[PDB]
Amino acid sequence: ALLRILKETEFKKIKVLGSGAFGTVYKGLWIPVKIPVAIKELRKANKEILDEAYVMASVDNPHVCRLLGICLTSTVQLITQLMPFGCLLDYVREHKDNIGSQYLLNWCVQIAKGMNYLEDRRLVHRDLAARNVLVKTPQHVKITDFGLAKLLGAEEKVPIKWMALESILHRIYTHQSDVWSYGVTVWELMTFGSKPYDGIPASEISSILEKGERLPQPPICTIDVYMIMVKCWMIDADSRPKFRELIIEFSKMARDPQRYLVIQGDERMNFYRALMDVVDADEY
Ligand SMILES: Nc1ncnc(Nc2ccc3c(cnn3Cc3cccc(F)c3)c2)c1CNN1CCCCC1
Repeated sequence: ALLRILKETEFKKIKVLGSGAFGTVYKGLWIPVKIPVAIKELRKANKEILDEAYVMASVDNPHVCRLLGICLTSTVQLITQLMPFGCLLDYVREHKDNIGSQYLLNWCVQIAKGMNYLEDRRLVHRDLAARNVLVKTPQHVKITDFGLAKLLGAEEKVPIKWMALESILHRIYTHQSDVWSYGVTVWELMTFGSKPYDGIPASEISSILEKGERLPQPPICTIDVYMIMVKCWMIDADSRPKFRELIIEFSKMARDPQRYLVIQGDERMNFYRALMDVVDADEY
């Protein structure tokens, strides 16, 4: 079965990872052999959920997290493979001094590949952000949490600072609005985890965007890279780069990293063991 319906006794929530926007995520073990997993519990009609869930379990790309199972008790619990290194936002914030140009550019490539794959599956993420990119290994990141937004009425009567103008104003979500969010995610990485429009009230975001104001150029960014970001935030959705084009361009830059990102001491660059702690779901 592509989407395994797990019994409430097959898995167990041990520790709390964090409070998401759609529910609380726990760290746990899935005993079909104990498989380390992340379990998200959301805040019958479960057929729509099971249908939307199926899509989440049928994705097969190395840069996209896949849902492994679901438990429909009093609440809905989503089970997926645990990514021991946590989310990319916290990762860059914590290694702000040992992250080189090579790693940053490759993460941009990987995220673009994962998004292009979702685009091929006609799946709009609706909530791409560095917090929703997980680290399998420092050299391997993956996108997660796609689809949840829609499953909970995102485009029905909110991460405003990551949303495309048209999404804010008209609840219009497309692969091109995801490109906008990709632009912001890239900005979060290049600034080592800064908060976008920090201080600025969410209620005023649409206003400044219409005025042509945009997030500032990250210090390590050459104008070559910043331009890509700005293009992702053009009002005309169809004018924004396509994920296919972003893969090609960041891949180009990944071949000569120090030419596009200026990081002092680049050439020379807690630990999730005692943090997270059995066969890896990947091996299983
Ligand atoms: N370290 C991790 N390893 C694995 N998943 C994680 N989160 C996570 C994200 C989305 C999730 C689940 C379970 N269902 N869905 C929905 C879904 C949708 C699409 C594909 C798909 F596969 C899943 C779990 C974390 C994050 N832990 N962070 C650490 C920092 C504080 C906040 C919590």
